[PDB]
Amino acid sequence: MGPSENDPNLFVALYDFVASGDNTLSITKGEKLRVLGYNHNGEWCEAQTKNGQGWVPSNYITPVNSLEKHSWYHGPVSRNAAEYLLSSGINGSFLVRESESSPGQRSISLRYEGRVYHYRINTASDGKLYVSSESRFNTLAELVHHHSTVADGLITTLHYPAP
Repeated sequence: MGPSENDPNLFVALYDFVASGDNTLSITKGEKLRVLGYNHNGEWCEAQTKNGQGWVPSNYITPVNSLEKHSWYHGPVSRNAAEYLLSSGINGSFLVRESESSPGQRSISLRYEGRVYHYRINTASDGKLYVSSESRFNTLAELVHHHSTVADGLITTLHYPAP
Protein backbone atom coordinates (compact mmCIF):
# COMPACT_ATOMS: atom_id res chain seq x y z
CA MET A 1 0.00 0.00 0.00
CA GLY A 2 1.93 2.69 -1.61
CA PRO A 3 5.27 1.99 -3.36
CA SER A 4 7.83 -0.30 -1.86
CA GLU A 5 10.23 1.52 0.42
CA ASN A 6 13.10 0.89 -2.04
CA ASP A 7 11.27 1.65 -5.25
CA PRO A 8 13.60 3.78 -7.51
CA ASN A 9 10.60 5.83 -8.53
CA LEU A 10 9.71 6.83 -5.01
CA PHE A 11 10.22 10.58 -4.61
CA VAL A 12 9.61 13.05 -1.78
CA ALA A 13 8.28 16.61 -2.13
CA LEU A 14 10.79 19.23 -1.21
CA TYR A 15 8.27 22.03 -1.29
CA ASP A 16 4.61 22.51 -1.61
CA PHE A 17 3.24 22.86 -5.07
CA VAL A 18 -0.42 24.00 -5.46
CA ALA A 19 -2.25 22.86 -8.54
CA SER A 20 -3.79 25.24 -10.96
CA GLY A 21 -6.39 22.97 -12.50
CA ASP A 22 -6.21 19.35 -13.36
CA ASN A 23 -3.20 17.96 -15.27
CA THR A 24 -1.17 19.55 -12.38
CA LEU A 25 -1.03 17.66 -9.08
CA SER A 26 -0.97 19.48 -5.72
CA ILE A 27 1.76 18.06 -3.36
CA THR A 28 2.93 18.97 0.20
CA LYS A 29 6.34 19.04 1.59
CA GLY A 30 7.10 15.70 3.07
CA GLU A 31 4.59 13.86 0.89
CA LYS A 32 5.74 10.88 -1.20
CA LEU A 33 5.11 10.49 -4.86
CA ARG A 34 5.74 7.97 -7.47
CA VAL A 35 7.22 9.45 -10.71
CA LEU A 36 6.09 8.01 -13.99
CA GLY A 37 7.79 10.13 -16.63
CA TYR A 38 9.31 13.50 -17.36
CA ASN A 39 8.34 16.09 -19.91
CA HIS A 40 10.72 16.76 -22.87
CA ASN A 41 13.44 18.59 -20.93
CA GLY A 42 12.95 16.72 -17.64
CA GLU A 43 11.67 19.88 -15.93
CA TRP A 44 8.24 18.44 -15.18
CA CYS A 45 7.33 14.99 -13.92
CA GLU A 46 4.09 13.10 -14.24
CA ALA A 47 3.61 12.14 -10.60
CA GLN A 48 1.15 9.97 -8.80
CA THR A 49 0.24 10.13 -5.09
CA LYS A 50 -2.64 9.00 -2.80
CA ASN A 51 -4.63 11.87 -4.20
CA GLY A 52 -4.25 11.25 -7.96
CA GLN A 53 -1.99 11.83 -10.93
CA GLY A 54 -0.63 14.85 -12.82
CA TRP A 55 2.35 17.06 -13.47
CA VAL A 56 4.51 18.58 -10.84
CA PRO A 57 7.85 20.63 -11.29
CA SER A 58 10.73 18.20 -11.03
CA ASN A 59 12.57 20.82 -8.95
CA TYR A 60 10.03 20.58 -6.09
CA ILE A 61 10.66 16.86 -5.52
CA THR A 62 13.85 14.76 -4.84
CA PRO A 63 14.62 10.98 -5.14
CA VAL A 64 14.23 8.85 -1.99
CA ASN A 65 16.08 5.88 -3.60
CA SER A 66 18.39 7.30 -6.18
CA LEU A 67 19.84 4.72 -8.52
CA GLU A 68 23.13 6.64 -8.23
CA LYS A 69 23.84 4.63 -5.19
CA HIS A 70 24.95 1.62 -7.31
CA SER A 71 28.60 2.14 -8.62
CA TRP A 72 27.58 1.45 -12.21
CA TYR A 73 24.74 4.03 -12.38
CA HIS A 74 26.34 7.37 -12.97
CA GLY A 75 23.51 10.03 -13.21
CA PRO A 76 23.81 12.65 -16.06
CA VAL A 77 26.96 12.05 -18.17
CA SER A 78 27.39 13.07 -21.76
CA ARG A 79 28.43 10.56 -24.41
CA ASN A 80 31.88 12.15 -24.41
CA ALA A 81 32.45 12.25 -20.62
CA ALA A 82 31.42 8.61 -20.41
CA GLU A 83 34.22 7.90 -22.89
CA TYR A 84 36.66 9.68 -20.53
CA LEU A 85 35.43 7.57 -17.54
CA LEU A 86 35.97 4.47 -19.66
CA SER A 87 39.44 5.28 -21.11
CA SER A 88 40.84 2.50 -18.93
CA GLY A 89 39.32 -0.80 -17.88
CA ILE A 90 39.00 -4.34 -19.00
CA ASN A 91 36.50 -5.70 -21.41
CA GLY A 92 33.06 -5.24 -20.22
CA SER A 93 33.58 -2.19 -17.97
CA PHE A 94 30.41 -0.13 -18.26
CA LEU A 95 28.20 2.56 -16.77
CA VAL A 96 24.53 3.57 -17.18
CA ARG A 97 24.03 7.31 -17.71
CA GLU A 98 21.09 9.61 -18.07
CA SER A 99 20.79 12.26 -20.60
CA GLU A 100 21.53 15.63 -19.11
CA SER A 101 18.10 16.96 -20.32
CA SER A 102 15.69 14.07 -19.72
CA PRO A 103 16.65 11.64 -16.89
CA GLY A 104 14.38 9.18 -18.79
CA GLN A 105 16.79 8.72 -21.79
CA ARG A 106 19.42 6.27 -20.53
CA SER A 107 22.32 4.70 -22.28
CA ILE A 108 24.82 2.02 -21.39
CA SER A 109 28.46 2.85 -22.28
CA LEU A 110 30.70 -0.19 -22.58
CA ARG A 111 34.43 -0.76 -23.03
CA TYR A 112 35.44 -3.60 -25.28
CA GLU A 113 38.93 -4.04 -26.48
CA GLY A 114 40.16 -0.47 -26.17
CA ARG A 115 37.13 1.41 -27.45
CA VAL A 116 33.82 2.44 -25.96
CA TYR A 117 30.41 1.34 -27.52
CA HIS A 118 27.18 3.25 -26.62
CA TYR A 119 23.67 1.74 -26.44
CA ARG A 120 20.29 3.39 -25.85
CA ILE A 121 18.12 1.74 -23.20
CA ASN A 122 14.58 1.85 -24.48
CA THR A 123 11.41 2.03 -22.44
CA ALA A 124 8.60 0.09 -24.13
CA SER A 125 4.91 1.06 -24.20
CA ASP A 126 4.29 -0.67 -20.81
CA GLY A 127 7.46 0.57 -19.11
CA LYS A 128 9.67 -2.51 -19.73
CA LEU A 129 13.25 -1.63 -20.28
CA TYR A 130 15.20 -3.27 -23.00
CA VAL A 131 18.27 -2.96 -25.27
CA SER A 132 17.34 -6.01 -27.45
CA SER A 133 13.62 -6.18 -28.32
CA GLU A 134 12.70 -9.70 -26.99
CA SER A 135 14.74 -9.31 -23.77
CA ARG A 136 12.61 -6.79 -21.81
CA PHE A 137 12.80 -6.31 -18.07
CA ASN A 138 11.00 -4.46 -15.34
CA THR A 139 13.93 -3.00 -13.58
CA LEU A 140 17.29 -1.71 -14.71
CA ALA A 141 19.01 -4.06 -12.29
CA GLU A 142 17.47 -6.92 -14.07
CA LEU A 143 18.60 -5.62 -17.44
CA VAL A 144 22.20 -5.37 -16.24
CA HIS A 145 22.26 -8.77 -14.60
CA HIS A 146 20.87 -10.27 -17.79
CA HIS A 147 23.47 -8.44 -19.85
CA SER A 148 26.24 -9.49 -17.48
CA THR A 149 25.35 -13.11 -17.96
CA VAL A 150 24.87 -12.87 -21.72
CA ALA A 151 25.74 -10.26 -24.24
CA ASP A 152 22.50 -10.64 -26.33
CA GLY A 153 22.61 -7.43 -28.28
CA LEU A 154 25.76 -5.85 -26.81
CA ILE A 155 29.25 -6.42 -28.22
CA THR A 156 30.33 -8.30 -25.06
CA THR A 157 28.94 -8.86 -21.61
CA LEU A 158 28.75 -6.24 -18.94
CA HIS A 159 31.40 -6.72 -16.22
CA TYR A 160 29.42 -6.78 -12.94
CA PRO A 161 31.56 -5.08 -10.29
CA ALA A 162 33.13 -7.21 -7.54
CA PRO A 163 31.82 -6.08 -4.05
